[PDB]
Amino acid sequence: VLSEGEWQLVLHVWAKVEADVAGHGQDIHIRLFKSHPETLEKHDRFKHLKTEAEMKASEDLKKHGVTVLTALGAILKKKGHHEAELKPLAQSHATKHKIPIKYLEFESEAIIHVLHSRHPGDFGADAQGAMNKALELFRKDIAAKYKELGYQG
Ligand code: HEM
Ligand SMILES: [O-][O-]
Ligand SMILES: [Cl-]
Repeated sequence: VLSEGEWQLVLHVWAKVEADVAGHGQDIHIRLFKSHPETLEKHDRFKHLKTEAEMKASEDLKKHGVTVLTALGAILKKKGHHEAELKPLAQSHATKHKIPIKYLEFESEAIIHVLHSRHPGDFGADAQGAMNKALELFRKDIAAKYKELGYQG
């Protein structure tokens, strides 16, 4: 469980993400695909983006990052009360996209990296710990929904 103060730290840095959702999403995916190359293999339409400049220029990838971060931000703003928002994401990611929970951990690492790179002054130790707890809760709850649907993530 997160305290209310921890949720406030999560939502304080998230407001900074919201000043440029597209750019944060690009940086997150570029970091994810470089750090854990197996993850790019899940994205059929991004595999031909073979250099960083191609990834940054891709409208398709840019729009995808906004879709991802918007869903995550909506979940974070529920402060744990997120079953209704989480279920469709578990449904598609378990049954259509086939994303292991470990890949959600990889994406979480990239999120934390970009947040700290862009906002170090608003992403100190307490805020990092809060975001780690929030993203763990998200992943734990997704993992339970995966199993309820019959998918071992
Ligand atoms: C914070 C974690 C994540 C969130 C919030 C998230 C959210 C979303 C959302 C909202 C969509 C569009 C609707 C849907 O199909 O569900 C989506 C699509 C998708 N996601 Fe995720 N996602 C996450 C992590 C991942 C990871 C780690 C991968 C793969 C390595 C992945 C692969 C996909 C794919 C392949 C699609 C379909 C994209 C398309 O064809 O346009 N996602 N995601
Ligand atoms: O990728 O969601
Ligand atoms: Cl939440």
